[PDB]
Amino acid sequence: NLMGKRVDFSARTVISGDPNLELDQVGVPISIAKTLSYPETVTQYNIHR
Amino acid sequence: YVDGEEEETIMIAMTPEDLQTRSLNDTAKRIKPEMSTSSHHTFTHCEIHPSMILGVAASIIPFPDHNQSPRNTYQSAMGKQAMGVFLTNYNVRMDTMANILYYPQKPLAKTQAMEYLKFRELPAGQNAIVAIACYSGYNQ
Amino acid sequence: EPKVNIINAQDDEVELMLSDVNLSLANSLRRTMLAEVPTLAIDLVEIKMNTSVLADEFISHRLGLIPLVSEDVEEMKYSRDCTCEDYCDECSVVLELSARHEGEEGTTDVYSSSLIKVSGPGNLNVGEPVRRDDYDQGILLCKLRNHQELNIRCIAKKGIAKEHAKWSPCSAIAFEYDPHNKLKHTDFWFEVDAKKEWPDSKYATWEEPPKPGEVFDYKAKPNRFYMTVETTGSLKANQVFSRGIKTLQEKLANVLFELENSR
Amino acid sequence: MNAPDRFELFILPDDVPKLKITPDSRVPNCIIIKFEREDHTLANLLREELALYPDVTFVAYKVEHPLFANFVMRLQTEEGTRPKQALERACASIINKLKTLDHKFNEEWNIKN
Amino acid sequence: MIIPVRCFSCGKVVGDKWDAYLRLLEEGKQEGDALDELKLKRYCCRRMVLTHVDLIEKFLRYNPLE
Amino acid sequence: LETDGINLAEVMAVPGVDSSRTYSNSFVEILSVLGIEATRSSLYKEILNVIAFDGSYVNYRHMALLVDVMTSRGYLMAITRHGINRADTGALMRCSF
Amino acid sequence: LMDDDPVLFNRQPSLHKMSMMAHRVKVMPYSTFRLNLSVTSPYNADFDGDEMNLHVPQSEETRAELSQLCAVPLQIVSPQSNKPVMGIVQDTLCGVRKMTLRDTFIEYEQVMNMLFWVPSWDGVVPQPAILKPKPLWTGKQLLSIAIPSGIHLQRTDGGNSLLSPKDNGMLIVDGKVMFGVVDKKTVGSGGGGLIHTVMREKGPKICAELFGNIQKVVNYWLLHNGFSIGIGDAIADASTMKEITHAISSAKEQVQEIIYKAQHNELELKPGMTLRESFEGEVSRTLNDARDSAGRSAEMNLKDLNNVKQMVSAGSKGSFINIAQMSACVGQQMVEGKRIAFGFADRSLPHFTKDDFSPESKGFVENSYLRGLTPQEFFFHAMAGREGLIDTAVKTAETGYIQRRLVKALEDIMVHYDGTTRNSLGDIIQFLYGED
Amino acid sequence: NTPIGRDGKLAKPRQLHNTHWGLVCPAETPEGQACGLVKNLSLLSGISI
Amino acid sequence: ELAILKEERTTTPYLTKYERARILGTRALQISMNAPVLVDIEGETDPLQIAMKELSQRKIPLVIRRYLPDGSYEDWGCDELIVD
Amino acid sequence: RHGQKGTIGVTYRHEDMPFSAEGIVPDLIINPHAIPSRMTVAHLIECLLSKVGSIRGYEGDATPFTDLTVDAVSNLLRDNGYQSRGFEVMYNGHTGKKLMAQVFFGPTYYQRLRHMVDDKIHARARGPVQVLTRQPVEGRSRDGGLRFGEMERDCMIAHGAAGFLKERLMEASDAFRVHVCGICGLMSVIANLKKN
Amino acid sequence: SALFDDIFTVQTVDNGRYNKVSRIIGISTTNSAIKLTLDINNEMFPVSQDDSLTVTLANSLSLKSWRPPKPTDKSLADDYDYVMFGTVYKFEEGDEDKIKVYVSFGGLLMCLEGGYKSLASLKQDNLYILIRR
RNA sequence: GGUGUCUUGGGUG
Ligand SMILES: [Mg+2]
Ligand SMILES: [Zn+2]
Ligand SMILES: [Zn+2]
Ligand SMILES: [Zn+2]
Repeated sequence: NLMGKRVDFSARTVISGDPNLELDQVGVPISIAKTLSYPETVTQYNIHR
Repeated sequence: YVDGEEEETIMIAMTPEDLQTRSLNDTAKRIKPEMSTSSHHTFTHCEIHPSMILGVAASIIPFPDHNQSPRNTYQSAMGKQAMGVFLTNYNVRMDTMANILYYPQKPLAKTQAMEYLKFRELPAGQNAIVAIACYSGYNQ
Repeated sequence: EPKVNIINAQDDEVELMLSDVNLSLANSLRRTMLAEVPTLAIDLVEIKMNTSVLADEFISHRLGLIPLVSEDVEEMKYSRDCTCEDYCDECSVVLELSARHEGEEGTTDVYSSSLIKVSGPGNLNVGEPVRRDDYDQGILLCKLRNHQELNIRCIAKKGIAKEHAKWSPCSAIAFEYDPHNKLKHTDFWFEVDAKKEWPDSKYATWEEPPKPGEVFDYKAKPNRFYMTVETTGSLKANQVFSRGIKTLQEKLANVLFELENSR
Repeated sequence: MNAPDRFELFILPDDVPKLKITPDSRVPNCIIIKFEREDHTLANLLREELALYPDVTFVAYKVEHPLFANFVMRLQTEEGTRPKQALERACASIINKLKTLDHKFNEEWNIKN
Repeated sequence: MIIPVRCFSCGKVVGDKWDAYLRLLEEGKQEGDALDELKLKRYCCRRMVLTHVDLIEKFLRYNPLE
Repeated sequence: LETDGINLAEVMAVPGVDSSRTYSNSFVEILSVLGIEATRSSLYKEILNVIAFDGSYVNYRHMALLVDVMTSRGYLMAITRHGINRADTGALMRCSF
Repeated sequence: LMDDDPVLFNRQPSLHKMSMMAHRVKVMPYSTFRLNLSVTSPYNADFDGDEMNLHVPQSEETRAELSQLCAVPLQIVSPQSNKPVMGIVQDTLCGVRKMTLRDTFIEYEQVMNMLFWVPSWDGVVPQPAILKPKPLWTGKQLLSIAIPSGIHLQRTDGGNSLLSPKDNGMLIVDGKVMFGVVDKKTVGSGGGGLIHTVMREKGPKICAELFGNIQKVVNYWLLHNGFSIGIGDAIADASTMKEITHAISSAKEQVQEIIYKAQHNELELKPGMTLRESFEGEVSRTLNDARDSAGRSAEMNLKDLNNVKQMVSAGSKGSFINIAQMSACVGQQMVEGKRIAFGFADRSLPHFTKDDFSPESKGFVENSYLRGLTPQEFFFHAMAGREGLIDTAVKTAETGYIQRRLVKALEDIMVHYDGTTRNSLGDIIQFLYGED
Repeated sequence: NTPIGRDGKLAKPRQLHNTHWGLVCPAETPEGQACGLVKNLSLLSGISI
Repeated sequence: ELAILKEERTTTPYLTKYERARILGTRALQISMNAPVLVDIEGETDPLQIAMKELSQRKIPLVIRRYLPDGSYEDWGCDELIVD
Repeated sequence: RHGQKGTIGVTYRHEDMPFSAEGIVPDLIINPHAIPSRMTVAHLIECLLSKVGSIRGYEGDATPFTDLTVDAVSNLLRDNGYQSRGFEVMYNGHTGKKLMAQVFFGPTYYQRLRHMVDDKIHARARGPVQVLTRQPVEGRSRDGGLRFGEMERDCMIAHGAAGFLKERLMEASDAFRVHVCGICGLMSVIANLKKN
Repeated sequence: SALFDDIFTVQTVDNGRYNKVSRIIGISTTNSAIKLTLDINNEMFPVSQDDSLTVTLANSLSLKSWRPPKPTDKSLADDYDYVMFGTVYKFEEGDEDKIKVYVSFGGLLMCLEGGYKSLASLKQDNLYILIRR
């Protein structure tokens, strides 16, 4: 519980190979992309988006 | 019948042809062993068939004598996880989980043991047409 | 300049040699006939009573895989382009299947011939399940015992093979060129001799084998293509070929339209 | 559960254009065309048609991902010719060739009947 | 379970040939000859019919429950 | 010469032997006979032999650090509880192991 | 979650720092993760069931930490053995070997497609190696398009001249390959190769893009070329079979002579070794060299069109032992370092007579995988494979314990701003890190 | 099932043995901690009553 | 007492990878909280890229305090450490 | 049935797949790099036998330790009008051009294993916690979280990412607030936040 | 407008290693001790032993993005049968009057010995090779 | 607005 613990904001699924991805790219399923989230502070450069 | 202890005292011929030494030259068929050290063999028993040493799961494998043994072990493990038709009354049973293949097919290459294992009556696979190619890089 | 030479022509298949066309054209035609020629297939099933051993979606998959006559399907509308909130009489064909076993011995087989066309945009010649003969029984669909019943109302719609294989008018389009490997597009694997170990093409006698004194030619391109279109009875072979050509024409016309009207 | 619809391969949305042209500034008189909702069937046909014109210097296409139904095509032409004009010329030529092919097939099929 | 309508590999209709195949096997013809006569020429279509196991006969033996 | 068993001090004395080059594969013996720096050298030699046996190559600095941690106190500190937990570090580190 | 977000990606067990790396997100359909295939080596992953975890940083500070410390391009070179850990693997390798052969030529249309496939192509079509009577490009030109400019590489393979009759070695001038088949020795993860050179001269970003450029070009070319393997690639002709069987018979005669010498008290002992242990060592030497010689014959029989030979020569899968075991002889089976023990009373199996020391009795498999093993040979090979499986299953726990103890022993050691290497107590372990 | 247990790294009882011929399958055994301890009867094996 | 005078600063003049990573993260977080931006923002809107732009022009108004193992420390402004 | 397991990487339609001159397209394309180092020769032999059996309309016998050989099977295959080693000339689906290499082609018996991706795919943003520890629960079925164990901590320490480690272990997990006595250092401080 | 004109007599041709590529050795007919080793495409320019090749080396074909040639334009290559483009990667100003030049024609290699007075002008960046007969 | 705990056995990586 202290040296290691279970954490939020994580995902897991089987991996596949993709010759058409860049080296530092990972393909993320849409369902996982929608289940996970990132909290983004509203600023005067991202308010419209 | 012989148990392990009695097996110590007997001399088993491997195949019914081994009971007599043959006098060949087939570049394809494997050389049945010379067995030259011993002048005259006095056999006491013969195997009914050497393939009977395998069990239920290993008997599905075609030509297991052309494989390295770890692959035979991996198949023995994986064939138990293969979707098929476990029973014909699966529709009147209520189990936690059940998987039934739509269109089970018997295998085109078959071992004699599967006649006794009912693998041709309740198959657990399908004969796909397979090419072996580096086609587009998505099969690496 | 393009030329066609039909070698065999029956209702289900046509075998023809195509010449004086680029290989890209022939392959585009093969792909279009396999994938983009519209047909009619059952796309929506409504179960009333299904007491057979088979599951509802098992039977639905089989019914979706039944070939239907699609001669007039081009005069029909895609169910996504009709103003009707629900498929109307003009963008869909409605079929009925009713089967029932009475008696306490024997098994009643449910065949595709038992499908009955009820509505559809008449008098268009679409919808009927394809029969080989007058006496054809069609495809096996299910089997029924005592008191087992099947009551199904299927909807058929217009689609192409890209969306789902059940809309493919073709089974296998055999396609080859250069039987003698004069162009050297392949390089034969061998153990002792590559000429003995490789079987001849079935169109080897249609072209002169290379002479031993001959040298390699670096100007020759592929020019003759031998292809055998087969159908499932939903469309005829000449209909499949002509509508594949027309579909390719209309795709090219769409491209031309977008180019001109983007100016 | 993550499988997209099988009709998004060919059905063009209303907010998605069929065709979009941008110029390649690196080399003179070149353009990059993105075809939406198409695949190798049109691409290879157009590419091998355009490759045989004298005034076309570069032509190529690719399908960057098999799971997305589009391709992108690079086409260059000589100074006088415009790549767009060569594209209509190629489309019209293939249309005429297909029409001739259909006519000859129909005549052959009628005689074979 | 029950004979597939189409051939998996190419899509030829094989679902209308199972009964003819059984009748051919009844009159003594061996499997290759029966598949030849039904005009199944590609080995994909042939293995569709040659490897089918008809399990619906076994499922139909349990009495209808209504 | 190679020999079964170990007696470094007495064999080193035997006349006819190069007394300045006799080596032992037991670095505890080296420590008892030759000191701690020779112990460090012997320890690195053994670890390099074990790793590079099969053609694997580990960069020098990592094994140098490992042998420097084991000989820093003046005596051989084993990589075990009995070695690690006799340090003067905090209680929470030792308990976490 | 959206495109280009940095996320930490991870596979267990996490044996080293390159098992957890930061990736940019690309959203895709289906429920499976997608990985470029060159990063499967540091993860030790493959695509037969494996699963990996994805962790999303929840602030801007952790995003910056991931993108500036854990990103994949930054981990190409490892400090474990100061060599790259990511290389070119599988088809991209085999395909580049086939594509950069001297007699590989490409026409204008495939050249144009391949050029357009390179993401970093500058839009200039290189002149063809042949201009008349027909423009043809060689595969070396198309691969040189992928390599960045300003790259020089030089390698000598068995003392080859600058004219390289075998096309071995390597010479790269200004990023262009002059000669040399490109295989594992050039684009593998070994040190001194092309990947290490581009990493050291151009940086991690350009080196990361090199993987993609080479992968795309070679994958397109191999898609339109093709590569396969069949049962015929493991079959040797009759003369090589005669050579192999003659070598095996010669080794059986040698073993019988050693047996006669041992039985008539004529064997020459070895230091620190018993007469029986000397006998066993000599027999094992003889039979191992027998298998190696038969394998050498089989390898020499293989043509340059043999697909197994192409895979081995590329260095992308398989080795000489694989060819030997598939085509010539499986050879001798070992259980716990020794030959097959007399598990029965004075014999290995009950189909042999007592005290039979011949190679067949104690686990020599004379056949190849193509020919098929006999039941006795099958059982002995099964015993050996079982030994391997037990070892694999049982040693991983000792190894994990050892690594845990090492980590706990060394966890508190850091390089400090004065250069020293100290533990948590502040005690000095080294006055300068690595002594350099 | 042989009840040796995983407490102990003795690889000897996990090993395929010469006397196993004809009695237990030489290939079918679980991977991991049950390797060699869980055995499977050969097709013609039989247990005395 | 523990601060070191600007003359006897004997640590490296180069921004390390960890210092660079943390400086960029902190500046990005600050800018995302509607802090003023010193560089001219032309095209980019991502706070991390803006922070990178500020870092390159030596215009990040932060200080790295490098603690030594004896507890003392040296102070270095971001604009005077050297960025590669 | 020869230890050759794998997952589907992609799917292609009928017109995109490579075809032989008879118009046959494969159901399945596996990679050649799985044969050499694994030495599953029985896989190839069984593909050849299955091809012959399907062409001649019977079932091949693959019982181990029989007198069957590859040469006899190849003789049969060549007598049936096919390349005796199971190679075929196939064409590229995208372009119709011949492939420069020939492809080992034929039927093989495959199995549908119980491991599907849709039974494994799991994501969690926030969810139920444990009663005792207040940490994410364990289990895909319970909408749990993934364990960031000790070796993951070792890898983050090697990377030097201290902030990420602190954020994993605190804000993505059981973060809490307590009040301590500045004098006695016990968490025995009674706090009434609404009364300050 | 050419850098090195000469006629060569082909001595040996060892196809051996390759199928579309053969390496040839030839001494100049007019000035012996001038050796030429060259890899050539068999299918584009087949060569037999003892044949006679007119070999030219030039730095240009005139009298940066390659485009297919028109019929209407003319170049130096119009009078030859086999034209290749290559990169000089080694100029061996070696022994007394042994001068070796190394050219890579996209991986097809060439070596040319001879006196300094013949190959002095062959010290270029890129070289064309042209062949007749 | 709040979907509980521990052991045994069989697998996947
Ligand atoms: Mg795996
Ligand atoms: Zn309507
Ligand atoms: Zn078929
Ligand atoms: Zn207090």
